[PDB]
Amino acid sequence: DQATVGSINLAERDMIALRLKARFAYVLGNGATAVGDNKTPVGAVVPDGS
Amino acid sequence: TLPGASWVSESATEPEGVKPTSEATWADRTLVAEEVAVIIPVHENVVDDA
Repeated sequence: DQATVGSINLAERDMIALRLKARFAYVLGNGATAVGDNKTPVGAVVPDGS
Repeated sequence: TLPGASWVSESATEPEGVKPTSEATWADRTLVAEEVAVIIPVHENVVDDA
């Protein structure tokens, strides 16, 4: 209710703004298995671009 | 001096959306003590004879 967000000074322009945030991480365990090294746990199904 | 208000519109980007700043003001009015005086000389014999 007081901040400047983008070019907008909220207090003077009589505006308010709901900031929202989250913090996320991702990892893939694409290591070795009993079968061998560098093994990928993901397969994909895709359309033809033609 | 008095402050002054304005009619304002609603806008994030245009100048007519910004609330005006203004100022009240005060000044000093002062008492300076100045002296008003007279001396009235008379002969001592005239005061004795009166």
